[PDB]
Parts: sequence; C-alpha cells; structure tokens
Amino acid sequence: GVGVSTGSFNNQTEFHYLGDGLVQITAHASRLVHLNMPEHESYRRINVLNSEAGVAGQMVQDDAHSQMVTPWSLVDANAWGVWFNPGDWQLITNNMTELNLVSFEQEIFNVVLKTITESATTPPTKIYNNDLTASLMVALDTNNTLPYTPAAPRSETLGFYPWLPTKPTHYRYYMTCTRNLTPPTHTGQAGTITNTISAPTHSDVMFYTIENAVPIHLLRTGDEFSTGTYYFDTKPLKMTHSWQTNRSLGLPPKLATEPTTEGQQHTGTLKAATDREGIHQTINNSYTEATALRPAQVGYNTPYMNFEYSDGGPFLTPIVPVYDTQYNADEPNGAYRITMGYQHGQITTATELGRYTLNPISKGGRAPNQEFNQSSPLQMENTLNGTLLPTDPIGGKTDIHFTNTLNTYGPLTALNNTPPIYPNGQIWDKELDADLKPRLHVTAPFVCKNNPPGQLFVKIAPNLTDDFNADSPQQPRIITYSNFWWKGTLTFTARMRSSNMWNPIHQHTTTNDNIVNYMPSNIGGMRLYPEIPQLIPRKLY
Amino acid sequence: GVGVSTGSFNNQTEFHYLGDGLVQITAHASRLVHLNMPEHESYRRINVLNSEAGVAGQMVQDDAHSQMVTPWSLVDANAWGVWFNPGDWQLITNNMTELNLVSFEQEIFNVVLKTITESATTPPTKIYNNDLTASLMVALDTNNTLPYTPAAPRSETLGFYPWLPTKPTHYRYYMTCTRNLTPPTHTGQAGTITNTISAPTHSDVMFYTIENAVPIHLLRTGDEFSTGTYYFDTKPLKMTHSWQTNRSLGLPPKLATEPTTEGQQHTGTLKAATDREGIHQTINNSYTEATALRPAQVGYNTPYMNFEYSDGGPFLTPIVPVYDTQYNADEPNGAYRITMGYQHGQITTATELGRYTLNPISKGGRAPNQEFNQSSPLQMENTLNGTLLPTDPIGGKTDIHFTNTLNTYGPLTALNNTPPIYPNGQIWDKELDADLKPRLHVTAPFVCKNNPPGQLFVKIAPNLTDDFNADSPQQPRIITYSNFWWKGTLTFTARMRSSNMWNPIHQHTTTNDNIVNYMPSNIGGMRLYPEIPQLIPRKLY
Amino acid sequence: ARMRSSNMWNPIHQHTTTNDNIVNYMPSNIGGMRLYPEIPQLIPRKLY
Repeated sequence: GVGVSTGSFNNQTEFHYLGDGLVQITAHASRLVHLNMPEHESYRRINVLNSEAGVAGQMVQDDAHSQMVTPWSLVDANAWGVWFNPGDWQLITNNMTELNLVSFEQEIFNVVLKTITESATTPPTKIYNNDLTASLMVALDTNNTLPYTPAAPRSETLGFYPWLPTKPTHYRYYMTCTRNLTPPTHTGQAGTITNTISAPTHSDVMFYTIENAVPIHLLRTGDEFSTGTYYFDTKPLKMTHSWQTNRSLGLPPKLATEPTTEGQQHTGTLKAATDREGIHQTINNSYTEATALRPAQVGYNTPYMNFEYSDGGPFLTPIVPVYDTQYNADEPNGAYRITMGYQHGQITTATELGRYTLNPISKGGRAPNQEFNQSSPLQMENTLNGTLLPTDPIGGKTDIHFTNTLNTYGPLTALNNTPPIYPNGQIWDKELDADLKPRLHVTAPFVCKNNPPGQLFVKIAPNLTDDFNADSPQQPRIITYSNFWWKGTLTFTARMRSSNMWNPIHQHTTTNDNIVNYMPSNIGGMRLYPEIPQLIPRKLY
Repeated sequence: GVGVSTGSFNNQTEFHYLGDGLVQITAHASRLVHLNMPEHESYRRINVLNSEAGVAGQMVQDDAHSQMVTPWSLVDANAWGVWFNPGDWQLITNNMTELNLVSFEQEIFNVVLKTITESATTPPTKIYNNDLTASLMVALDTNNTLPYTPAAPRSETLGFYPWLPTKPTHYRYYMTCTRNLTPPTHTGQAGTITNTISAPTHSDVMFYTIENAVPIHLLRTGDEFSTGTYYFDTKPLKMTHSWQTNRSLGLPPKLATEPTTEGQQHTGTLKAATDREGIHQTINNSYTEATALRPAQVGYNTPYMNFEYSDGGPFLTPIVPVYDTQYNADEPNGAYRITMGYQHGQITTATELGRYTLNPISKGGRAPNQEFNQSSPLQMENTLNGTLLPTDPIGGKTDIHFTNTLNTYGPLTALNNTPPIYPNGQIWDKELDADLKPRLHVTAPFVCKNNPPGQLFVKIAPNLTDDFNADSPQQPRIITYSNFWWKGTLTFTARMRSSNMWNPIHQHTTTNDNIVNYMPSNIGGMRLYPEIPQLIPRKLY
Repeated sequence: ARMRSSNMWNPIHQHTTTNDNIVNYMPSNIGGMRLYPEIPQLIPRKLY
C-alpha cells in the first residue's frame, strides 16, 4: 500500500552514559535527499585535459585526469557534521578523551517519485503528476566491490542541516591515466613541453559497472530499504592532543640560581654548560639543553611542497597535519584549507565561499625558517662554512632552503594522528589494500581494517517514452525526480575525561563575537564555521 | 491502504456519574485542522523593534522583543472551550465544587494532502490534484524538550466550534533580548532616549530546533498518530468561590439594641466602643469592628500598574485576579480583558472584536480610593498630618496615591486561585522550572508538577520542485496544504455539590436577553460570550 | 550530580581558559598562588 508510512524521521544524538565513564554516543541523522534523474544513462570515460598547464610554469595547475562518469548517484554519510550539531560536538570536545567507533546502519524510506509535465501556454507551466508505479534503483555495495570514493575531501556529502533538503552526488571514479607533462620548467623561459594524456595501458584499465557488481533493489513508492547494522573495527581515536616536545620530554636539569622577585621577567639560571652531567648524544663535553638525550622526536621534517610524479601525474606529498610554530607557516605543517558549499557552512548571502585555514593544536610541528644544520663536530661559535643556515640556497636557488629536501623521519619518530575536522572532515576511510599499509591516514582519523561500510548508490529507473529503443544512441525519457528520506545511525563509544590536575584546561566556549557564528539571521542564513579540534591536553611522556 | 478510514470523529462530553458524588467528566474534542505549508523552511531569528516607544512617553507601548520564528505549526488543546460547549459548562458551574484533572490523549488521523496547481487561462484557475505519496511531519514532544508556549494567552488555539474548521498557529518562542529603553520619561518633555535592542549575550542564547530535539513521525495519507494517554498530577481546583472577608471572618460582636420594625432601613445597635471585650491587635481601649482580631487577611494590596524592568524589558507586575469592590476599579484587582478572534466567539459580522472586561466573583479584592493609612498611635478623630488619605500625593504626583507603592503581602495572606475563564482561558500550565516555585499561576488554574503534556508540532514535508537544491538560499516548492482531523480526550474528575443550607444560590441561568448570546442567526453567526465563573459560594472560615 | 544533555543546536558558554586567564591559574617565580573566582552557573535552561 502507498498510503502507509514506512519509517521515522529521527535526528537526536543520545548520549547514553554507561558505567565507569564509558558513554555510547548514538548519533542519528535524517535528511530529505532530492534525487534528480540522470542526464544520460550511458557510461562515459571522459578524459580530462587543460590548456593551463600546457603553457610553461603553471604545472601546479594540473587538472588533467581520466574520469569514469557513471549515472548512479551516491548517498554519503562519511562526514562529521551530518551526525553532530555544534551543541553535541561541543559536548565531545569538552569531555571525551577517546572515541571508539562501533555501529552504522543506513535506511532509505518514504520515497516520493514524481513526473514533471510541460504544458504549452504563454508561461512555462509545469505539472507534477504523481508516479504510483515507477521505481528507483538502490544498491548497497555490502562488499565494497566498487571503488570506494568518499565525498568528504570534495565537500560533496549530504548537507549538514536537518531542515534543508540535500542532494546526492554523481558517482564517478578515476580510470587509468598515463600523463605526459615533461619537461618541467620555470615560468619565465619558454619550452617545447608536451601536455597530452596518452592512450591508457592495457594491463590496468579497470571498468566497474554498477549493475554487474552489486545486486540492486528496485523500490516502489512504499519502500523501506534497510541496510544491516555494519559493525566497525577501528583504532580508538584520542581526542586529547599532546603538547610535549623534545624540549619538554623527560626530566629538566636542576638549577642553582632560583629567582626571588615576582613576575616572569626574571629567569632562573642553570649551572654551567661543562659542569652538568648525564647521558648525551654527542662527543663534546658541554651538556646544553638543545643537544640532550630525548626518547624520540615528535614530528618529522617533511620535504614540503614536494611534487612527486607518478603514472597518474604530478602531485604534492601529503604531510601529517600538526600544529605550526609560533610563526604561522602552515605549509610544511600541513594546514587544512577547506572550502565549503552553501549546504556545509557559509552564510547564504551573495559572497563567495568561506575558507578557514586550519591546523590542529597538537604541538609537534616545525618551522622551516627556524631550523639549521651543522658539520659533524659540534663546535659552538661555529664556522661560517660549517653550519647550514636557511639563508643558504640549494643549487643556487635562494628561496629554496635545505628543509625543502631534508627529511628526518627516522624509526624513533612519535607522531599524532590526523585531527578530525568539523563539520567538513571525513569520519572513516578504507584501508589501502596494499602490501605495506600506511601507519595513518591524512584524509580521515578512523581506519577500517575490515571491509569498510557499504556506500549507497541510488538512481532513478528509466521511465521511457513511447519512442523506440533499438538502433538509437540516445533515447527520450519522461523527465522525473525523487524525494526519498534517508535515516542513519552512527553509534560511537567514548570515555569521559577525568581532571587529574589543578589549573582548568581550555574548553570550547561561546564568546560575544561567537554567537553570530551559531545563530540564524533575519533571512534564515545559517553557518557552520569550523571548530579547532582536540582541546583537552595530555602528556606524551 | 489509502481508502480505509483510520479514526472516529467524536465530540460528546460524557458525564459518567460515579459513586459518592464523584463524576468523571470525559470530554472529547475533534476538529478539522487546516494546515497550510510553511512560507519558508529556514529558521529565522527576527529581532522586533518599534518606533512608537522611541518617542518619549509611550513606554507602555513596548512591542520590542527577539523572536525565533520556526516553520513548524503547533496544534494546541490548552483552552477551555475546545472541550466544553456552553450546555456542558453550565452543568459544571452549577453543580461541581472541585475539579481534579486526570487524563489527556491526542490523535491525528485521516490526513488529506493535496497539491494546488495553477493553469494559465483568463481567470486564475486552480486545480486540486491529490497527493497519494506526500507526507507531513508530526512531532509529539513527550518530554517538553522545546519551550512550552501555550497559545491561550494569545487566543491562538483551535477554534471552539466543532463544525468550523480551525487553523494551527506557527510555533515560535522568545530568544534572548537585551533591551535598552532608558531613560524612562514623561510624555510632555523631550529626552535623548535610546531605543535599541542590543546584541544578544553569549551565555544565554538558547536555540531549539525541532528536528534535533523530538523524534518526528512521517505520516502518509492513511496515517493514525496516537499520543499515549498522558496522566496529570495537578492540584484539585475549587470552583466554589469564597465571599468571607476580614469584616466577615469569625464571631460577630453581640448586640443589645435589636430592631423591632420590618425592613432593613432600621439597624441594630451594638454596645459601646470602650465597653466591648476580646482579643485585639492595638494599644487603645475601644474595640471597634475595623481593628479586630481576624485570623489572616484575604487578598493583598498589590503595587498596581507597576512596570518592573528586566533584562527582557519593561513589564507590568501580574496581579492575582479577584473580585473588585462595589466601586468598579478592576486595575488593582487584575481584570481580564480578553479579545478573541472569529473562531473563538464574536458574531461574524462586520464589527471589530468583542472585549468583555471580566473578573471572578471571589470576594477578596480592595479599592485604591477607599484605603488609608495612619500613624503608629491609633487616635480616633485623627490629626491632619497623622493619617495618609489617598488625596495625598507621593513625591508631588497628585494622581498617584500611597497604594501604588504600598504592598501588604504578609505571611498570613489567604488567597484564592486564578478563576478559569471561558471559553478563552487556559486549562493547564507548565510548572516554572525555578528554585522557588510560585504559589499560583495567573495564566491557568491547573498546575502540572510533573512533565507537562506534549505539545504537538505539525509541518508539511517539503514537496520539492525539479530545480536544484545546492548553493541556493531559497528553493521553489510545490504549493500544498493539508486537512487532518485531530481527536482529543480530556478526562476530568469532579465532585458534585451538596446544598447544606436554606436559601438557593446563584446558578448560571438563561434570561430572555441571553438566548441571543447562545443561538445562531439567519446567516450562521455564532458567538461564545464569556461566563462569569465560580458561581457556588463557600465559606473561607 | 547529573550529567548535562545538549538538546539544542548552538553551543553554550563553557568555562574556558584564555591567554589572559592562565596567569590566574599558575604559580609565579616566588610561589605565589591565586584563586580568583569563577562566575558560576554557566549552563542555560528554560524557566518555562
């Protein structure tokens, strides 16, 4: 029967406080998902090029790839703000040390299929007849047979507002590209560079169609498509950021001259350099605090802005994101620059899209203009030619320092994970099916070792015109759309924090200049400006 | 299935006479509730100001606040005339001493969703296509997570007629306002007053959205949304008004000169003033009847027309409503001035809205031009400067008397509750969640100590146009409406009255000039002019 | 005590720690401590 409802809209985030501190954050989400029909039902391998990199010097501007455009649309839950309004994400940045991840279920219910029909009067008048008999095709890829494409790094998820109706995005995935871009040049001189994408190699062209991979449930207007409860197996995230560094690990040296006056303008003085004792990593006698004996370095000098070049094309090496120094650099420390849409933040007036250059606040980051390197003997009051200051060029290039090439990722390199980004970051991510797994993902903090949860493919079934369908490239169809609700349930599990100290830590407050970032205006303009995550401090040693 | 009915229209008020006098007034109500679609689905915080108070002297005319307009519409039962036609409320003002309150259930059934469609011919012609697949969102706030806003003090309830189809009103609630209106001035002089609403403070901005608070049941055209039977826990109201005053409490003094003639023009004479005896509250020897020994005062001199001023703004102190003196004053006694709509009373011709300045008839009220105050010694034939007559100004203001400032609410102040007002008054009310609860509410006579019954939020689900819904402030929609029935059941419990006296008391009759207030005219014009409540007298001591 | 539950959208005022507030929470070079007050009752609630 059509006139019977099939599901319940639900969006409350139940913080069900279990014993011993553990909580069970059951986060629901429900949005009307307005699906339009596919503009073409034929699968298309669209090679993409650009004339922008074909002129010399614009080789960062490299948009060329080979794209497999499918008519199927993807309903995506893999974004943080779908499940958490800022009132409930304030509760977790204030109070939770760890976040485990447990359950996940999707549900499409209460689909409304409609036929639009044009009448030929003096305005364009469109009549919305109701389809009682048409269907739409859903496909829960319960094995992840298809390439897992999360829409969070493109900000193409469902919109993070409950009342605003969202849109699902077209499923598409990378096909093999064999990129020719060399020679790599400067900007000033002209070169005979070749900017073509070549023919795809035979051994790797990987064409997944949706019909021959996942079984597809047709759904009439009284449907209820229930995904089974996916149980995660992830590492427990740690929301508590670490502040200790290699000038803060271990036991500090004792001081003989201790201050007498109030105010921190006066400083206590240690013992002499050659008179101190302990274990030490160099040859020289004087034990300063810079060259000390620290267990492992936190962070690592990434060779930054380093454009590697693989069969796919030129690409920048992703840096583990970490809190910058007191000098805001953010490029060798891996800043996030997340541009949203008008479903994801961004007060809906006539301006362009908001930006928010972000960082975490886990203090483990370095500065490129603050580092230096020396010769093998230590030699305080060092020789001009024995120490490599960052004023020195590399190969005669004055803007380029040693740290552009210098990598220090040794085995003893402790490192914090990716911060979860709000509301625009990604929640979970597919484990890279490689022989050597990466230790952490920069795209998402939760890593699924098992089969990741099924991405959901939704497409309108072809409602066909009376016209013939043999020996024709493109058929006519009845123009149509859909309005199906979508209910999720993402059950977290988190441990409450315990204050084991004296001074009160930084909590996510609400200032007088902050309520305008949290309240609607006279029009209805909403905004979801980010939250700098990982507020509770913790010790790394 | 759509073509099967789901509920029963029902409106009979069963007076089920139980034993020992108790009755169980089971009052049903059922009205067609015509819901229109929301004009916008975006939440809007609309600050309200007015230029009327910005000029000096109009500072009672203070309409400025900060309003949170939500697209959800509220179906309200909290009004008396929904449940009681005047034939059944005559039965309870004639015969019932107390009214307990027991049960309450709501039910939305038999919804009819329709699409309106415009055709472009020479008149505007509108075609009502039927939606078999669309839905409407209902939300029974079973915990009162949202701010409880009763529509009875704004006369925005369902209309009190069974056959006339009603309308639900848009749910909206007060946001924080920080009002600047000083200096408070007179009317004659001009001042440099500042009339602005300021920026809302950070610590208190309280933005409840409907989706993230209460789980929401989508309902197709064959729905039946049944609220569970809410069981009240209220004080038993007492419909019997009290007439005894401090010139009527206790034992009267005995008289020696008793009258001889027929007719009350001749009066019995008491003993002398200095010769009477008894307990007495002053120092002087003469025991008059004014200064007597009475257990507690009934009523209390409110400082009336007293505009207190809180973070919200200027507001008048609500006075406990009580029967005025023989001199009709009604302002220091808290009159009701209830203006209705054409669904709530008010013969539906071309006139403006009816008024009915009302009072209860519980005799405990005072008059401001009939009171006076004296010095500490009593001193009959009092000194000109020793007694404060209400001809005396306060601070040189001749119209303002001592009683404008004078409060006499002592601990021994007996007081009657709020009269229930018909048909326009409120039935129940939320307990003010404060540390010190108020003793009585002026808005409604029944007080719910527990969680109050769930207010019901109804909104049409978004029926969307083919046009895109990303990166757009305002989307187009199919214009639509709804016709859902709404059945309630408000089970009272009341005790029958017992006449323990000789003379017959005032019952609510029907005079020859009263049937026009109770009967329809040749057009169909109905009216629900009020009933002066609480007719049975009782003793207070 | 009962834990609070956030039943709303916008985040309420919590007792934070600003850059001009750590000097009210940390000892100095002498040993000077301080317990400047906290403005209490931060979570808002409705009275009706």
